[PDB]
Amino acid sequence: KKIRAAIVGYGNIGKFTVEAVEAAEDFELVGIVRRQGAENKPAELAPYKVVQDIKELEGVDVAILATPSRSCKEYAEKILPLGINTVDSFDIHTDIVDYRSALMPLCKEHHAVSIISAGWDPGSDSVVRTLMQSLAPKGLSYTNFGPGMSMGHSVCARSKKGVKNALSMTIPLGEGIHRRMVYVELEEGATLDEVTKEIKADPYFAHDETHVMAVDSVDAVKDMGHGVHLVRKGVSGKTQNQRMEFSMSINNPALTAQVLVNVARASMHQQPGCYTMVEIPVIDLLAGEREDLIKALV
Amino acid sequence: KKIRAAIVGYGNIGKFTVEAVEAAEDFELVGIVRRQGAENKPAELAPYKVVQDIKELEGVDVAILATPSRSCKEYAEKILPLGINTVDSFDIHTDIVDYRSALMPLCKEHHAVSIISAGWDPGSDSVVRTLMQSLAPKGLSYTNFGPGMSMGHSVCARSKKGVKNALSMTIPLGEGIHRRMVYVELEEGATLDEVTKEIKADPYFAHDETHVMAVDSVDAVKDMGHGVHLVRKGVSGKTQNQRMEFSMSINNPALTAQVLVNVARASMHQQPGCYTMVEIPVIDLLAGEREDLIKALV
Ligand SMILES: NC(=O)C1=CN([C@@H]2O[C@H](COP(=O)(O)OP(=O)(O)OC[C@H]3O[C@@H](n4cnc5c(N)ncnc54)[C@H](OP(=O)(O)O)[C@@H]3O)[C@@H](O)[C@H]2O)C=CC1
Ligand SMILES: NC(=O)C1=CN([C@@H]2O[C@H](COP(=O)(O)OP(=O)(O)OC[C@H]3O[C@@H](n4cnc5c(N)ncnc54)[C@H](OP(=O)(O)O)[C@@H]3O)[C@@H](O)[C@H]2O)C=CC1
Repeated sequence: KKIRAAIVGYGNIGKFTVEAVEAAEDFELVGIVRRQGAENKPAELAPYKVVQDIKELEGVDVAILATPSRSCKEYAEKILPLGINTVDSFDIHTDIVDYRSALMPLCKEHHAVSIISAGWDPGSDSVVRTLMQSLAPKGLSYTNFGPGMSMGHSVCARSKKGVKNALSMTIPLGEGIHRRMVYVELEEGATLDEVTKEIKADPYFAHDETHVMAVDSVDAVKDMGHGVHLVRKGVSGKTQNQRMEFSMSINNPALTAQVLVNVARASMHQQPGCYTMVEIPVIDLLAGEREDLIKALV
Repeated sequence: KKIRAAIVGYGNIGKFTVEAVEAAEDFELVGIVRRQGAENKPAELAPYKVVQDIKELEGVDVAILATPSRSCKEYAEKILPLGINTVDSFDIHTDIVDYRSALMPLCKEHHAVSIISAGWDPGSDSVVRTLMQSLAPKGLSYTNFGPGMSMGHSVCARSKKGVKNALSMTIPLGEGIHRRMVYVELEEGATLDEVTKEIKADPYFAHDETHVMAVDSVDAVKDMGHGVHLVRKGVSGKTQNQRMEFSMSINNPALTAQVLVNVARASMHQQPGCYTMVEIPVIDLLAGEREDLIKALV
């Protein structure tokens, strides 16, 4: 009747994934899996079992991996043999094919389902981008992120010398082109130019319009808001100039969470194997009877 | 290697469906099926066999039904026993559940696939609307058509007394609310008021802001341009005020055609049965190896 979900990692996503599972009337939250188990359990996790190994939790249908991207395959390969299903928001566009081909046979062998790269991008947007391609298979598509924070670029800026803290904003200038607004807390000694030169040198910044500013508090300029403008102009049949846009103004980690819950729900209805969200019927993402949902949405 | 498609009906969709099949390098056009066979074969159908019964055409994988909506079930029930697959743009939102559960067993018994209600709305938009619902399952969605021509309302206006010709434009006023701009050729004798009162009385117009104008030529004001603004404001997990928009500026029948070709291609990869487009992985709509497509779009 209800789906028994365990969350692996209580990072930013984890926090919102609890909120998203708490809100799904068709879900039970078995427990959260942390490196540090129950220790210093935060207030909002009061009413849930927290452990160090998923093996400690009982009758788990699906593991939502709120892990880093580097950590996803390792934890998946670990959690599948147990017969448990694994959704994740793995976000390294370039590796997605190999990570898929990896879990593929392991999923089948253990009669269980892995859905991978299931956030809003990749995930949600990957579906829209694919539908859009189909609507006019000749022409050009453009993915336009922000304004929003970039966990990757934010990190790749902290990493540089003179940089105590740093947040990199990602600003869309259209046609897949972007602007980087980096805000920094200077370590005692170093100057804005040293740091600026040091950032712009890195491949993550060297090919994009970058502006580096110094601020008292990075935390005082942070906000989990984010967006996207997906755009296609192209040809349906041989009829030119067909135009379509998809846009979001969303809370990034809040939405990534909700999609993970959705592909968790969706894994309970697939032939054992590994799946990107473009391989999943979008109706499986929702709660309810196919007939009732078709009546409402088609 | 290639998919052998027959088109049933050389109406406006039919015309564009040829153009769309001509453009799919993974398709072969076996023939067009008309009531009136080859008889006044139009120039652009020169190089294709045209017949009166699909039985005349040979080694057909999939029948694209470019028929009216009233006619779809009849032609499907006819073409399935022959072992052939049936895609259609059946567009009566209310009947879609019954039409599905009708073909369902018939498709299975004959180990073959029917995809139904596969235009841009329903079809394309049915997918986006469903994904959007998933992204924030609490709140409100709004489908906003036009500006574009309305075949249904256009017809329901010709039907009224004093109306020689009539075209009904559909104008979005947001939040699912619409305006009807009806343009009429008066049958010599009748007056604009009589006709106006006579239209607005009808359920198709009585609940919508309607403006009725009299014009010299209806054909002089026609255009197959059209669009939609799909809109959801709602809640991801328990995070409020998540916003997302999907919009098109397209040639209506041109796009309906291209989607039909897409669900024709998609039917070649499904367990026998009846499917709405929300039941089909969006990747199946495209030509190519899953790996190549995932590399590009996810
Ligand atoms: N598709 C999309 O658009 C989005 C996808 N993402 C995905 O989410 C990931 C992280 O999201 P977020 O929650 O904000 O990140 P955080 O860094 O805040 O959280 C990661 C958590 O994973 C757990 N963890 C498990 N194993 C390890 C390990 N070996 N090293 C470090 N931490 C580990 C930790 O929690 P604990 O110690 O309690 O176990 C940690 O808090 C990204 O790497 C990306 O894959 C990110 C944003 C949106
Ligand atoms: N999803 C969406 O928004 C859209 C949906 N549609 C769908 O497409 C349908 C038809 O559009 P379109 O092709 O422009 O319409 P037309 O009226 O221009 O074409 C209908 C064709 O159906 C064939 N036909 C076969 N049997 C019959 C019959 N008994 N009575 C009438 N026609 C018959 C005919 O082909 P021939 O004359 O050569 O024999 C005829 O030309 C709509 O009713 C709707 O279901 C339309 C466009 C957009």
